[PDB]
Amino acid sequence: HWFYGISIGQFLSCFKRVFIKKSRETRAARTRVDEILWLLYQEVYCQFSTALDKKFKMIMAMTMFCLYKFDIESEQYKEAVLTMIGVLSESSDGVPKLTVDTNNDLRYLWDYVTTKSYISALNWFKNEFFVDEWNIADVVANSENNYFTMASERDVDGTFKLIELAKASKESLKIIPLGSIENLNYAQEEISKSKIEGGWILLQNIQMSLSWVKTYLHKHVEETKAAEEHEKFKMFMTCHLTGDKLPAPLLQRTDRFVYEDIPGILDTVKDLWGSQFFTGKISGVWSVYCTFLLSWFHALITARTRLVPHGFSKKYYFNDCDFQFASVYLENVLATNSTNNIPWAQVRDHIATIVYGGKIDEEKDLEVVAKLCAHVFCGSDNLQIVPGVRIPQPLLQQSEEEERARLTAILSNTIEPADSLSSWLQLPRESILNYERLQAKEVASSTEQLLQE
Amino acid sequence: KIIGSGKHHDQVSKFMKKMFGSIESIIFLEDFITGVRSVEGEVLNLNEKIELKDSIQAQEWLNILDTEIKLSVFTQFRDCLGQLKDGTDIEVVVSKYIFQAILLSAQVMWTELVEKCLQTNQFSKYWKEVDMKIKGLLDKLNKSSDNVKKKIEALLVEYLHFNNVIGQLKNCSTKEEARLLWAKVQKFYQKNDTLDDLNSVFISQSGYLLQYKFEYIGIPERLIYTPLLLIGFATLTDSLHQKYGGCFFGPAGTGKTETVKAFGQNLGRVVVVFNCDDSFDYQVLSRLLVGITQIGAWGCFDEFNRLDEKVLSAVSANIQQIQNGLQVGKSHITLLEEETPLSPHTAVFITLNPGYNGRSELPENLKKSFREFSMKSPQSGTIAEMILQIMGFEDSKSLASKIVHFLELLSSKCSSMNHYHFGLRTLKGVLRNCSPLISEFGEGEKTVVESLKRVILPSLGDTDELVFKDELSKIFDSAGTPLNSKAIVQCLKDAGQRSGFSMSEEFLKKCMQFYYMQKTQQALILVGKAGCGKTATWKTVIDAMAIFDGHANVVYVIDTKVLTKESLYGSMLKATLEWRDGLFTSILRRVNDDITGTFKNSRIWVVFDSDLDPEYVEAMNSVLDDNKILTLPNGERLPIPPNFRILFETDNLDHTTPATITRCGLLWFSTDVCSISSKIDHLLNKSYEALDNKLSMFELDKLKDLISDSFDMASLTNIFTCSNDLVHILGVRTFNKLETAVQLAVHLISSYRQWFQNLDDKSLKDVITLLIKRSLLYALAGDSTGESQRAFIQTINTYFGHDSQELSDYSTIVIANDKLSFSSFCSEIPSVSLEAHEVMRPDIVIPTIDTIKHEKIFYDLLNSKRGIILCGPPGSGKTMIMNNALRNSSLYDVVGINFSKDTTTEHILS
Ligand SMILES: Nc1ncnc2c1ncn2[C@@H]1O[C@H](COP(=O)(O)OP(=O)(O)OP(=O)(O)O)[C@@H](O)[C@H]1O
Ligand SMILES: Nc1ncnc2c1ncn2[C@@H]1O[C@H](COP(=O)(O)OP(=O)(O)O)[C@@H](O)[C@H]1O
Ligand SMILES: [Mg+2]
Repeated sequence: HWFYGISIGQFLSCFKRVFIKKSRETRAARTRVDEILWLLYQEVYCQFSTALDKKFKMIMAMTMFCLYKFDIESEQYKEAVLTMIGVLSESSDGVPKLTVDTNNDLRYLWDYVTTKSYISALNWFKNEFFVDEWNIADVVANSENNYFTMASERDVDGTFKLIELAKASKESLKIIPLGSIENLNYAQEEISKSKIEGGWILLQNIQMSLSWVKTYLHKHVEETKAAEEHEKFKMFMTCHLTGDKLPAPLLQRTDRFVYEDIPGILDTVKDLWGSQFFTGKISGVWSVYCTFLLSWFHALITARTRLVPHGFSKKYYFNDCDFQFASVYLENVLATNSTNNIPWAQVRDHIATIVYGGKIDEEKDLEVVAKLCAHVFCGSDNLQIVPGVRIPQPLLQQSEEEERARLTAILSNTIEPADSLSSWLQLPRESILNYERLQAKEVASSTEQLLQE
Repeated sequence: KIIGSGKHHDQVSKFMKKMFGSIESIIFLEDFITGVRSVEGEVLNLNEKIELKDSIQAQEWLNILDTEIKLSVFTQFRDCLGQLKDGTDIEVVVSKYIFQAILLSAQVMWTELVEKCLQTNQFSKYWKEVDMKIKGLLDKLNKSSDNVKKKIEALLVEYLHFNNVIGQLKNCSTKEEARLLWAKVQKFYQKNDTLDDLNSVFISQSGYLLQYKFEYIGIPERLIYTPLLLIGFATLTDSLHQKYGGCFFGPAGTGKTETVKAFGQNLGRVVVVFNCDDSFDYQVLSRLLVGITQIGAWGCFDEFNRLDEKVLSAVSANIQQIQNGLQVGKSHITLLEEETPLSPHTAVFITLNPGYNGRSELPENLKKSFREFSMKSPQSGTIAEMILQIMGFEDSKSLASKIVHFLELLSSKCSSMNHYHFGLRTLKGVLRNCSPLISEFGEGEKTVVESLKRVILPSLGDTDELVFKDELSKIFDSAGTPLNSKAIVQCLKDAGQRSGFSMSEEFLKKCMQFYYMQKTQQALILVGKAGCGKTATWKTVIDAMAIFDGHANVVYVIDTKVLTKESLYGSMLKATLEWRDGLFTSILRRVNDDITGTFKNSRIWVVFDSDLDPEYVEAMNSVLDDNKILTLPNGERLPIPPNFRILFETDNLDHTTPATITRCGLLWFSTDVCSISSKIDHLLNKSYEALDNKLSMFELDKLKDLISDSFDMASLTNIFTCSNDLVHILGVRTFNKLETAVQLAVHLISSYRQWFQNLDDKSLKDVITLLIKRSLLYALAGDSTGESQRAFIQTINTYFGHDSQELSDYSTIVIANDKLSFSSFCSEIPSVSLEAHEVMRPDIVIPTIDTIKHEKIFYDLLNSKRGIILCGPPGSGKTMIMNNALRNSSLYDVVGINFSKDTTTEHILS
């Protein structure tokens, strides 16, 4: 992948930190060489896994655990774990050479894998490093660089996380979105004055201005080695893993990491519902109720988008533009029509086909969106979107503020069950198990290929 | 040029098409402007004539005319609506007003009437009224002129949309469902209590309102209204309401750009279409973008996904600038390094085609300002019913359902094949071929049956024909019969028996299918393995039609793959700026330009007699389509006359695109059109007629009688079946070796005509039989190992009669001028000695039995005027045997070309 580039200098700095970091006395590995080797593995995983996404985090953890335990442990361990990864991959099958009372943790791993709990089996290797994965706080504080790239997918943006960090980190995060030539000139002035003033600056969505970055930002960051001699400022970049390929030298000069934090369905509902009234009310009570239902539907559709091909054949990124268009349509239909609910039948067919079904190009996914809309919008005085919540229709006095408070209360009362992806969404649990088995198979195949290479 | 044309004022009309997009000319008066006329041909008369003094600038009077045409269109619309409101037939008002005005008046009146009809829920009466209006328009279409016919067809399209919507509303069970359906349908309204007349009429869809700008649109190609089209309109109006642009993406040929253009026409706008990936310069596009922003027109980027990366980035930046200015509401946006006003009525649409990587999406900077939508091919049944309703078909719903069911049933039951395509395109082809058949038989079910039998049946294989017949019988209750049978069948029999061809049932069937297919189709494809009879079939049909109608025929047989694209279509000297005709365009110009020759009363045929590939046919796809024009990359755009017909003679379609197969009438030869003992007879007659010019009468009659009765198919059928048992190097089926056998036999018989007059009948019969055996052996098993040749010799001596002179491995007729007997001998084994200095010359050969036999057969094949192919391992002696056979003779001179991994065709000529 174009984002996972690694250089010799970064590796050598990470190894230097092994000695530089006089951390807590680790496990007694006899000779100092073994302890240094273990610390090297720990530091490499702790630093260089941030620049990777979840799947490659798992792949790195498993592969480096295999590399370490193919030397520390015995053959009865090596062939056991080799056949174990063969079992996890769906390409091979068999029983490992389980030596009783000799490889205990391998027996816990066997208990994990037989119970078909793939996620815990893959997190076992991460747990065996006994190291806490660096959050962005650790990366921004420890790394002695002024440039970071915050990559992710198109479904989640970590701008709020960076805002929360920098508000708690010494001053004034300053968001500078790109776009038209006005945005470009504003950004260049802002950076030229911020390298002197020292405030942390952020560059949302670098990708759309790729041609600009190839010409202005590239040579700038490559030449401004005196920025470290300027005031202590940090320049951040937000990109997309599926986006266009950033230039290699620009990416190599800056630090990189991948933001992997998918909020829960209830968390997304709460965030959207909170943000909707921040801009102020537009119409009466029914507009508020329809906006609440639209927030629930948007959260459900975005959550189901994550699963692929389960729920949806493709990862149709439903951004906020779809929500805005659906909200505008809801306001229009509730304004032209009357207070009664009669036009629900046309609220669905427009939302399920025109605003949220426009991007869809397969009939099965269109059917999925249509049935989701039918479930969410068709309701008669009591709506059960997920098996844990019931939404009563508005009152008779039509007190809008009380209705908004009641909707907030009914959001806060409920909690998300651990099996929400099977209960809150309509797809079955066996589908989720098949999805997890597929991803575990991919991880095992990739790590076996790497180990063989 | 316009600036310098400020005195004549008549040179602007050339550029009116470019600067207005819809009107092609300005109709002048002696000193006034008396109107305009569009590309389709239609006089829009301005209410207020424009005076043109000599001192006035072109800019000023063009500016006044720009508003005058829109005001005239609104005046026509208002007059037509006032006329139709005071109830009057559409037939009397079609002849008065332009298509756009009558269209908008009809749409507004339909909306007004159906609103109250939906209020009262009485749809039957208005449905019947609209049906009567449609029938009146249909019968007036037959009695329409060349200009009014397009207007009537477009009004039929819109009126059938009206009737479809009214019927769907009638079938709705509940008022809620009826209003749901009414919301999606694009309704039209006008404000009776407003000023600024040009903004009176607007359009409401899904609750969103769009103003109707009264720009003249002419009489455009109206798209058939389908429930997938109105979804496209709803998506476009949803995007336009929030000021977002409009993006379509989907498979090519789904009419994305045509859907955008139809949306523009319904709103009264002409959409400026920027065509991409046509070596389209960026500066001209930037100028067009500035014009779009300043005027307020709708700009559609056709095939936007194919552009150079730098050009794509620049144009995406410009589009983002325009869209940001529209969304914010700011005026005077900054582009082209200039601040220019931005009219708020501007809009940008994009159509993205699927690339090599599969799906194509917008650049990142545009994804935040464009609402993508996925286009699909329409449902077959809906537009099938719509087209059958376009024609005067009764029970059009039932006919369309039956046709669609039959097509799906065929696709499910018939054996899979590469050219078997029963999608929507096949349906549209069936309906288009059904259209002209209405003159012969009426608009019943049997017309559809005949069109299906004339389109689908020829393209089907042998085993699937029975499926076609029985499913046609069990789906369509009535099975028709074809007319014009006796005359053309007799003419085909005459034109075939005149050329020696055998009128078997299969050959006559294929000829009849080709004749019926060419009756309507313009581009023909004939597919079948080598030797089926494609050339024989189409030549026989050409001769039959020449004898029948009396029209002359001009045939241009061109091999496409021999000639490069520059030679076939036309080459341009980019370094000197001259365009060369090429081959196809030269013979097209000789048709259009010339009139002295018999070119109006004659049928022109261009037979591409070679394998076809997508690269060659994509340069003439416009010829294949309904445009019927050859679009050269640079030069005049040639119109093909009705007589000009393109045929494709090939043997496979493993590389031809589905579009070409669907557009072109396909005739598939699943089997040989004649049996073995009909091709043999045809070749025998073709050789007898050649010998006839250099022989006496009685001798020739006796000789041909002996040749005919000497062999019979009873004995030869076993030989032909046994020849397949032999292993053949460079294998060719015996149906193609028959030519070599017959030609060699006849030539060998003719070569000894001097020694036949004084020859006894028994010895003469033995000579003829032996020579026939020799020819049969060297044609059927002539490409065998050499021991299998002896096995075939034993087979030959077995299956023929036991009394005729047996053929041995070396039996040759040697004739001496001093004796009269045939004196057949074999195995000479000559001897020769040579000096030391002659040990290596390029012409020294030691004569052995193999060398003599090979030389004799090679020379006999050469004298038969047929090409030879010597196939053997390296060093076997093919070149040596040729050069020895031709060095002895003083009639042939050898030219040795040595082919390599790539020898271009001009190497042979050089
Ligand atoms: N009706 C017929 N009766 C007898 N012989 C026939 C008949 N039709 C065709 N033949 C024989 O079959 C031959 C087929 O020639 P033709 O050029 O039509 O073949 P084709 O299948 O189109 O192949 P090609 O690819 O070589 O052009 C004719 O030359 C003739 O010898
Ligand atoms: N009967 C023969 N007398 C003399 N030379 C022969 C005879 N048969 C085969 N050869 C040799 O076989 C070789 C075949 O050469 P050539 O004709 O160039 O091969 P090809 O026909 O495969 O191109 C000749 O060089 C010749 O010397
Ligand atoms: Mg032919």
